[PDB]
Amino acid sequence: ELRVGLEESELWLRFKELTNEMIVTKNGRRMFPVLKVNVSGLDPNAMYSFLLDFVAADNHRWKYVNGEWVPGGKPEPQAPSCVYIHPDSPNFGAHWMKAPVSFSKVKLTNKLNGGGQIMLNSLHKYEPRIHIVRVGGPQRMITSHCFPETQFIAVTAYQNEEITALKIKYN
Ligand SMILES: C1CC(Cc2nc(C3CC3)no2)CCN1
Repeated sequence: ELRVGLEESELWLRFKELTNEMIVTKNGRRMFPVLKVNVSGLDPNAMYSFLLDFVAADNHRWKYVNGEWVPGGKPEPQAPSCVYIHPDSPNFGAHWMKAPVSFSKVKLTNKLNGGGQIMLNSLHKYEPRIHIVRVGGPQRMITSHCFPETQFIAVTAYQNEEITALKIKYN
């Protein structure tokens, strides 16, 4: 059976207990922590691409009100995010299983951009999700996995100073 695991869940859970925030810029900002995934149960000889997207966890705008994140009352439908292709893609199962798959180069933006960068809505809450796409073979297949531990709110600047502190302490 194909098994997908979060590397450094310990650390992600410290960010999650505070409500995690990720900066978005016009040019795009890399994530900290970086999403790293442990994968086993691939066919070492089969071909795969690793895709990353961000699900809008709810339909609301969030605001940091008197030291606490609170959702607005005017939900809007959220269009799905674009997909980031892991730059090692396409690659053999053996490649993907030999070390954690690290999405260190994805950049989060707030502006429709040349590409590479993934556009998010500021002050929305996101749940990172990967797709493992078996390619080249006759039987195309997709396995998807969400990472609740890695939920964050997209922000143009950190609201919760405890997040600011954690980000520096562990970088
Ligand atoms: C150029 C190359 C890239 C190749 C590609 N992979 C996929 C699916 C299997 C993951 N679709 O296209 C397309 C975007 N930029």
